[PDB]
Amino acid sequence: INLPITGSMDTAYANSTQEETFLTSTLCLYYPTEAATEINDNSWKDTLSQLFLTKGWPTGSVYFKEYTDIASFSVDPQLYCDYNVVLMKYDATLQLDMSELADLILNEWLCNPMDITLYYYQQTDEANKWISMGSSCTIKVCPLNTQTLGIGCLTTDTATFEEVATAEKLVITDVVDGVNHKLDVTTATCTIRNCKKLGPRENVAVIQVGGSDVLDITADPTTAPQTERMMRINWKKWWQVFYTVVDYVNQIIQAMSKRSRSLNSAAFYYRI
Amino acid sequence: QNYGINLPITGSMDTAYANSTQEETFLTSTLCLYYPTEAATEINDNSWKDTLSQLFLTKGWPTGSVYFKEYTDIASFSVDPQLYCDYNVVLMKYDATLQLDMSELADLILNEWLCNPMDITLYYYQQTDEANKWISMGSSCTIKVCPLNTQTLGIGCLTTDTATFEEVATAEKLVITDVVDGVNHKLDVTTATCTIRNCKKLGPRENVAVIQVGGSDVLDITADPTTAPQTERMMRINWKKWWQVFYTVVDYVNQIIQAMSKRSR
Amino acid sequence: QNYGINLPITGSMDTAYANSTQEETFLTSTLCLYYPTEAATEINDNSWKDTLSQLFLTKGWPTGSVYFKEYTDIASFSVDPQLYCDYNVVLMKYDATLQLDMSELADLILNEWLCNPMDITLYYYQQTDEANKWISMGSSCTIKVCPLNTQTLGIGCLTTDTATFEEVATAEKLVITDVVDGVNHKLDVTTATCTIRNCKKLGPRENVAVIQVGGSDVLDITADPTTAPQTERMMRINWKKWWQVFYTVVDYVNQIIQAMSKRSR
Amino acid sequence: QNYGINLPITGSMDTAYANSTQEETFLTSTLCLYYPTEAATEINDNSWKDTLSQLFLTKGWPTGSVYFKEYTDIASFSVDPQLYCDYNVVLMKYDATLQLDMSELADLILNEWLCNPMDITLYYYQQTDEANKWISMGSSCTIKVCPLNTQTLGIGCLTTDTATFEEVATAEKLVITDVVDGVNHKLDVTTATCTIRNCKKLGPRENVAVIQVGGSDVLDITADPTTAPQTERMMRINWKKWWQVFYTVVDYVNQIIQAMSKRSR
Amino acid sequence: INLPITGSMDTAYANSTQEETFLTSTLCLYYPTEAATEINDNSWKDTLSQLFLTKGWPTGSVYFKEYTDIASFSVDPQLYCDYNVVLMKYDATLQLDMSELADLILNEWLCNPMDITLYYYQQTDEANKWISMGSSCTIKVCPLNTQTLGIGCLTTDTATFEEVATAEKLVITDVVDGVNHKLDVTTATCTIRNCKKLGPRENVAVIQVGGSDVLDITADPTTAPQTERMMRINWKKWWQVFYTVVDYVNQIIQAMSKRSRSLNSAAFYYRI
Amino acid sequence: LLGELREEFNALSQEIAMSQLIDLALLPLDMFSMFSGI
Ligand SMILES: *[C@@H]1O[C@H](CO)[C@@H](O)[C@H](O)[C@H]1NC(C)=O
Ligand SMILES: *[C@@H]1O[C@H](CO)[C@@H](O)[C@H](O)[C@H]1NC(C)=O
Ligand SMILES: *[C@@H]1O[C@H](CO)[C@@H](O)[C@H](O)[C@H]1NC(C)=O
Ligand SMILES: *[C@@H]1O[C@H](CO)[C@@H](O)[C@H](O)[C@H]1NC(C)=O
Ligand SMILES: *[C@@H]1O[C@H](CO)[C@@H](O)[C@H](O)[C@H]1NC(C)=O
Ligand SMILES: [Ca+2]
Ligand SMILES: [Ca+2]
Ligand SMILES: [Ca+2]
Ligand SMILES: [Ca+2]
Ligand SMILES: [Ca+2]
Ligand SMILES: [Ca+2]
Ligand SMILES: [Ca+2]
Ligand SMILES: [Ca+2]
Ligand SMILES: [Ca+2]
Ligand SMILES: [Ca+2]
Ligand SMILES: [Ca+2]
Ligand SMILES: [Ca+2]
Ligand SMILES: [Ca+2]
Ligand SMILES: [Ca+2]
Ligand SMILES: [Ca+2]
Repeated sequence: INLPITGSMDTAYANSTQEETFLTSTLCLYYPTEAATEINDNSWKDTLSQLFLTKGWPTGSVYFKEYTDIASFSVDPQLYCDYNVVLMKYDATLQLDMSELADLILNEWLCNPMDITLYYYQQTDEANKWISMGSSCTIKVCPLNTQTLGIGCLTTDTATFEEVATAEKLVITDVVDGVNHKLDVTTATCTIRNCKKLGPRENVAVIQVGGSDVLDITADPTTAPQTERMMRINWKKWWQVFYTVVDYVNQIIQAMSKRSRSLNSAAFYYRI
Repeated sequence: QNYGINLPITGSMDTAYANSTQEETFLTSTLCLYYPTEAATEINDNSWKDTLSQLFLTKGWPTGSVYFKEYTDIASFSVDPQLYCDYNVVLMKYDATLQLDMSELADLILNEWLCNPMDITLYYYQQTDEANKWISMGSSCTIKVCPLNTQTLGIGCLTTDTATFEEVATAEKLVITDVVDGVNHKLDVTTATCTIRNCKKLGPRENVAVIQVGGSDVLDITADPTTAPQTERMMRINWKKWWQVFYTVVDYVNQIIQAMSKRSR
Repeated sequence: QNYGINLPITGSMDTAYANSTQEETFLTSTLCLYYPTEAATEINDNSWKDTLSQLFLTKGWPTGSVYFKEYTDIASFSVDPQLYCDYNVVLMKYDATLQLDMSELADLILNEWLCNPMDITLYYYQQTDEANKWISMGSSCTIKVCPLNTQTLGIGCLTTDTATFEEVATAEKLVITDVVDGVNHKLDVTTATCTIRNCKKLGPRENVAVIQVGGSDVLDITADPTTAPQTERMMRINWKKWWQVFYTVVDYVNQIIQAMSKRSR
Repeated sequence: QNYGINLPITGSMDTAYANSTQEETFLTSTLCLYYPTEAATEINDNSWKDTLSQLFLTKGWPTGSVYFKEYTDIASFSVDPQLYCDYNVVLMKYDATLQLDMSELADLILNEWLCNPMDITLYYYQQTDEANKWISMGSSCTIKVCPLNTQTLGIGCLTTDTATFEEVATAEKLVITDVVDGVNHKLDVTTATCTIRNCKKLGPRENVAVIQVGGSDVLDITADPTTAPQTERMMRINWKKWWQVFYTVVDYVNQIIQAMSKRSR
Repeated sequence: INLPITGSMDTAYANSTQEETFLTSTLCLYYPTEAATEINDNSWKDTLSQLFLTKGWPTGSVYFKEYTDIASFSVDPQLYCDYNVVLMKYDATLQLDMSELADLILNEWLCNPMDITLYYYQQTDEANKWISMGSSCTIKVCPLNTQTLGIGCLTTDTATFEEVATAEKLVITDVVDGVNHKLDVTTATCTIRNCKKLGPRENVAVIQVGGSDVLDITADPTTAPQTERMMRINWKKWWQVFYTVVDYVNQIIQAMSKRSRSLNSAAFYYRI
Repeated sequence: LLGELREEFNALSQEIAMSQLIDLALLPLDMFSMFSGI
């Protein structure tokens, strides 16, 4: 709504919305199969629910959704909850994969599809990128000139293109903004969409269960920001991790904030 | 440009009616038809899509704004319908054996749902108001419910003997379940094949327009058996062919876009 | 001279800064470094202690005020650390496989704890606020906990079958356990080898300074995962020789002693 | 047009913003990238330099202003790094076994050093302030140091027996040595293979920009362990290829050049 | 600093900066192998050190630098000292070499590189010359007329060029300022750079140990100046020369002044 | 390949003077006069 807001400074602080946002909201943890395996129990979910019930979160409000691995989760994350917590392990090989996962879930995207064989697309601003998901996306790019001819590449020979992605389940390609590129992609396995980044998704919350903070949300190498809903833990077990989560969940939900844009079950808005 | 707030609006009655937005929204928006494989079968033409696009060109819509998206059957379309366009039209055939299925499809796509997940195994859920329902999708769903009493025991069903439960669905691709609102229910569902979500019904989705190409109007969008409404974007047609239907749609698309309004969310 | 009492104290803003306590605190205080066996092994000298003391002498610290106290390993040091010196420094090696151990060591020494005993067999303990934790020292601690409901029954475990308990520690020399705050836990520990105390966290210990000789800063002092702070007495260095490390420490000892502040108790 | 003089500058707060220097400073300046051999190896192309130059052409940097200067390894680049350009970008791979080498490199290039020569055989030197150090370059430097008392006698080392000296480096292609500032040291170096220079750290060279392509930020520029700062021109990327890295550098070169400022010396 | 300076004439002269500039500066002698040869000693450096220690220059301030040949020194001199002195033997067969060396180190140069094959260079003013360094620089040049054709030469035939140098280690080429010259140079063994001359270098002091003054710093045969940091000695030995230098070092440092432009270790600034 | 052209225009905006600009804004700078100094 484009209309303006007004207020004052004599008004008083109203009562606490905590202990009611729990009653009228839902929470959803996303943990790894490694945790369930280390635990080797069946009623740990009911245990965590009966624990949450003391902190206020009622029985039918908490949810646990397993994901086999970081990349498997990155492939089409179907986050549909009023509060999402994600626990993600550290791996120097999956550093970029779990930075792209962050860039995807933390932020809200407006995605338009792409027709590669029939058209050739470009980028406009510093927030219009190309996100490709699927089993294995092997993307190659050849920039072109004003008269539709290759620059350091051959428009026919795919082996002369510049391979930016080699066998990656989730790729977020940023290229030079202003020039037309031609793309070679494994359309039979992966789908690639030109997505503009909107404001942040305040509904999710990442927790790096392992090493130091490495996630670089903003693709420019000058900011390197550390947002509110990006926590870090050191671990040797998972029960201690879940107990820490439960004991400090009110802070997590105080650092999160229900969305404003719209209701949607996808991790990105689709508007053709 | 405030978001996530509701502010009072103002106006007047002296302002003049501005020029028409048709022939500008037709360019700055997108259109998406959904047709049945029976139509393409009866047609047997590989250029009907470009033909209809060139016909839309006369009515205003440019060439790269219209899309045709096939679907084999009403149920195979009801299974996870991911509608993402700016103006959606759906064609639907009449089949008394699919009355309730293609009424659930209508109640699903026409309306806008706020959907949270469900954990059958652990929790026993209940419906608060008349607009909280449980919608299940998948290849083949088999749902069985058991209400509970005040003391967490069954009422005509046993919390262990699943067979005692009451069967509301039998091998359905889409189900919309409304149960007595105010009692805790236990569920049994083959969750391997189907996913069930607890949804709340909100204001209608003004982006989609259903067109029943066949018999009389049976679609009861609202689950209460008192309204039985017929909305603006809920159309009916009599048919013996499909080229005539598509020509009708093309000639009366402006009426369709006048009966539809872009989303609010 | 009223001890044990806290009374309001006053001041002003017209006064002028007094002389430098530095160059006198060195003489009137004591220093105590904690280096690893690896360091003296790389050095392979029998007079490096007196060498560093003669060097310190140039910075002001007299001969019999500085002390060196070796430690075989990080866990063997964490097991009952007795830091009784008016200025303590610790050199800590980085290891990915020891991250939680060398973060618990930090949270245990950098902060001042008020610890009460704990009789597992006889009582059932809980936590009150976000600073009441359970600190377990010893050679090999294997801790298991079962949370309980209102009526002293189990929750996902059985109070008689120890195997049903939840394993939070597995053969660790130091653990700092935080559990949900407001529920009773029934514990099982190998109390022959490990002692567990119910400790509350007070304001920080400003008398000890940690120096991470290796990789990036990882020490999460705060049990709450949101903050992840980095205080003034948690320093970091990159190293290839321990002589270079010790020369750095000696050359910048004054900044360290400025980042540290004697105890109030 | 006074040179080597410093005088009071004056101004006001009503001035209009004069110009907008980007797209002119680019034309009238020169940029120089320093990439590793790993990148060209992964690329396997003989025209990628011209390609990147044509790309920069869009950003405004013309053809004969962008330069590339390969380097085999961090050590080979640290050996006498002759950075002579109006803007310098450096790509730097992460390796836990090279943290100190690639921190010394950062401390050397990022900062502007005033370096006098050193003659070890005759003279015994001492560091005056905290910004005075001894930087040794060459194929392989091996440094040993004996601090000395007031009567030019060793402390833990024998002036005649070099083996008694304390080793601070072992076949390093670049060392930056900081020792106790205020005592005279007798040195031993492989002078026939490597040269040591007594340097003083002035303010920072705003002409270079380091970009760690891999791991977390570890570069401890400041020798003292208390600050461990991180400037504007100390960047970090996560990578799995190099074409994406170069495209990112290109697309965000303007930010890099806003982070860099032409030299004052 | 474009801003101006103001002063007066009533102020009193301040105390002598001598006896402190020694402590806060360093001095570096450059001496030929002939000197160490005729000396035939190994402690002459410590002797001169302890002599400077009486003259007021402290122990860790003095440095010496053997240079095998005048040309070997001319090949990339690396001067980084707050005071530099250079003892230069006389040789009529090296007049132009040790005049070019003089013009190079006594003054301050701002240098850009030169790509002879990709470009054709020229001069702008009478101070924009081409200094070539290396082990054997054989240079040839063709001036081009108004219509990019050769004058007494051919753009294709290198034999027709005019050979300005012949197997030299340092050449300072000045040509007609305002015409485009094509070049041919032993780019493998020598690098040639287009340098503009700037305000002088008051940090060095040349001392010709032999015959009468010949050094023509100024490349035009109209000035023939003689500066203050260009000294001359008559010699039959070297120990007497070094004793002279020691006894009259204060005069040399009065004749010299620390640089003003910036810090650097070479005989010239590099600005691409 | 405007992203940089606009910035060049906004750098050249105020450097231009006012008196001479008003002196030049009264001239019929027809096609020849407008494309001659280019
Ligand atoms: C807000 O809190 C105060 C203090 O607990 C209480 O008196 C008041 O009733 C609360 N507000 C409402 C609307 O109940
Ligand atoms: C709408 O129609 C009127 C009447 O022809 C015309 O004056 C007006 O410009 C039109 N609106 C627009 C936006 O062109
Ligand atoms: C404190 O410092 C001042 C200034 O340096 C000095 O005059 C005074 O003597 C010092 N105080 C003492 C007790 O020495
Ligand atoms: C300058 O020299 C005079 C005479 O030797 C002496 O009296 C004076 O103290 C000196 N100046 C200073 C600042 O010491
Ligand atoms: C900015 O413009 C003024 C005149 O408009 C000019 O004198 C000045 O040199 C310009 N700034 C730069 C950095 O060239
Ligand atoms: Ca990836
Ligand atoms: Ca190529
Ligand atoms: Ca981009
Ligand atoms: Ca159905
Ligand atoms: Ca029954
Ligand atoms: Ca109901
Ligand atoms: Ca531990
Ligand atoms: Ca707690
Ligand atoms: Ca259990
Ligand atoms: Ca090194
Ligand atoms: Ca020794
Ligand atoms: Ca030092
Ligand atoms: Ca010569
Ligand atoms: Ca000729
Ligand atoms: Ca000339």
